[PDB]
Amino acid sequence: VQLQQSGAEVMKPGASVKISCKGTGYTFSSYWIEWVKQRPGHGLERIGEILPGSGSTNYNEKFRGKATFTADKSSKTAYMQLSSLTSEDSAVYYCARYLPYYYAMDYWGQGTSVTVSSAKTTPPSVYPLAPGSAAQTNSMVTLGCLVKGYFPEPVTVTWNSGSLSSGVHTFPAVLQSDLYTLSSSVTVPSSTWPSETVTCNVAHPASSTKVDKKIVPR
Amino acid sequence: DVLMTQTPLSLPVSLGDQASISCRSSQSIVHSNGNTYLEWYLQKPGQSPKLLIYKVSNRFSGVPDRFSGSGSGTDFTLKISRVEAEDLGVYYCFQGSHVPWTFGGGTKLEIKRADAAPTVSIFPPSSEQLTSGGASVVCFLNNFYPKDINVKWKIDGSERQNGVLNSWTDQDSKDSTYSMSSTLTLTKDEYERHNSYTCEATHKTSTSPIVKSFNRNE
Amino acid sequence: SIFWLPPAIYKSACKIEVKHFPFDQQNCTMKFRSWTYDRTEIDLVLKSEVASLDDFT
Amino acid sequence: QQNCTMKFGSWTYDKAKIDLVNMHSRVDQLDFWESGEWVIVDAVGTYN
Ligand SMILES: *[C@@H]1O[C@H](CO)[C@@H](O[C@@H]2O[C@H](CO)[C@@H](O[C@@H]3O[C@H](CO)[C@@H](O)[C@H](O)[C@@H]3O)[C@H](O)[C@H]2NC(C)=O)[C@H](O)[C@H]1NC(C)=O
Ligand SMILES: *[C@@H]1O[C@H](CO)[C@@H](O)[C@H](O)[C@H]1NC(C)=O
Ligand SMILES: CN1CCC[C@H]1c1cccnc1
Repeated sequence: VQLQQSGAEVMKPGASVKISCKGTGYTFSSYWIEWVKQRPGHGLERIGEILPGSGSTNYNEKFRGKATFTADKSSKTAYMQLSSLTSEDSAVYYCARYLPYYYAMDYWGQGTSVTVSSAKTTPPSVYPLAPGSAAQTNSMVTLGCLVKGYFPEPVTVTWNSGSLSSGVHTFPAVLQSDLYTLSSSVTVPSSTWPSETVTCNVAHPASSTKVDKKIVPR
Repeated sequence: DVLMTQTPLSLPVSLGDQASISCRSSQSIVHSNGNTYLEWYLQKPGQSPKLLIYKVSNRFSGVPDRFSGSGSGTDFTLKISRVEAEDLGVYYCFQGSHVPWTFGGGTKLEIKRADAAPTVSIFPPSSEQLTSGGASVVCFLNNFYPKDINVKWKIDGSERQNGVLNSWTDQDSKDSTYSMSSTLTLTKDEYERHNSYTCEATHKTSTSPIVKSFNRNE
Repeated sequence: SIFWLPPAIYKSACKIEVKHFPFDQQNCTMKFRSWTYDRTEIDLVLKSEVASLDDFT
Repeated sequence: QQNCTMKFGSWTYDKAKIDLVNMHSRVDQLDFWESGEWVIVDAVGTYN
């Protein structure tokens, strides 16, 4: 058995989104296929299941009129017409197989990321995080490399080819107004920073942005 | 819909200790045939959920014996004997009695160890951002436990809350610590009208709030 | 190998679990067995766990 | 209570040629299907 889904999907709010579900290695038109919605914050909420053989559909009482499923018998594929989309529905979508009252839920999918926003694809803006001019020299010092204004996710903020990989800290993405602002940090000794050359690298595959930036003392 | 109540929300336990988690339904979920149909799901960060306990009186084919499930017709309890480094994640309930089907609330489960001293650092803006025309003051707090901690921003002795972004990750694997960043973005013209910028931290392991302040004109 | 599919019409007898009328679930069981041979010369094994509904309407 | 009889036998042979012997004193019920409305109290076999 094996399941396939569609790639990442971005769209301005108010339009429709179509995601595809392909199933192989079993009788595709014989039992139920149910989809699951996972908000990136917490919790799991279902959206509904369908029987690819007949026209049997049901929906949860909370998500009624939001989506409409459809299945094909010639090609083993399930689609879902999505109604007017709001910024409160940007979440991850899973698909799974299910057969009620018996053995069920033995496999899953891989995950479909739907990122709905009215913004436009903008290249990242990399910046350093230098300590203050007047500060006490301790035994160790932390570092900082910030990236503001990029869309969509994800981005890769690393140090010099993995040389500084211990004690690194990369935090989840949080919006400010409409774009993302992500900082990366690491702790290093104080006796080495004035001597060793360190440069934080940023790689964005969706925009093909490869930018290195060195942090220098004041 | 029959709602699930999971207790507790978070049960930090040490390695090897036995942990029990209760999952109650608002209504009776025993089917007239004589079997109760409930699913337990285990989800890891960044991966699809896994199967451990279906048909509670039985066990999944492929999961080790360290997991067990029991309970009466209404109250259900999932038990783990020795928590390993792999058992990190989130539990989920799934009732299979009535139509439609619904999920649980999601039980966060990680490991527990002793307390740790927080490492606080503050980063004033860099020269490149000053040339751009902004000011991003960052405040990192790494390697602290537990999550009970507060971060406060002071400008010349006045509390500031607009423009404050708080981000945090999960419990790390190699050190079992927490991390949290507080970012404050202001205009450069506002950076030249105020004097003192201060990040203060209040944590259980410190009787006095750790203060990190820096002055514009010094 | 021989692969054979004859169409047929079947009239099974299944008990009616009528408790929640009208909406309810009916559980109809139907058996397949070789009346001629027991498990001494032939053995029966299912190809797929679920009855295929590719041709269902 | 209903008492219903079924009469089995040979047609073109006398007792001098074919003689019937009941294998079981009672009718077997190993694979009986419970209809729901009727339950068989007993089933007796007689050789006449
Ligand atoms: C529809 O009717 C069928 C036929 O009676 C039901 O199947 C029967 O279900 C019961 C209860 O699940 C089965 O009992 C179980 O048998 C296994 C043996 O391995 C045992 O491990 C369990 O502890 C339990 O005793 C019974 O076997 C099964 N009858 C069969 C397969 O011939 C079916 O449950 C009914 N449908 C629904 C939704 O209940
Ligand atoms: C049923 O009828 C048969 C034949 O007349 C008779 O021998 C038998 O006693 C009857 N059974 C009962 C319970 O009356
Ligand atoms: C003995 N049978 C029972 C009824 C008819 C009779 C009979 C006699 C001769 C040939 N066939 C049948």
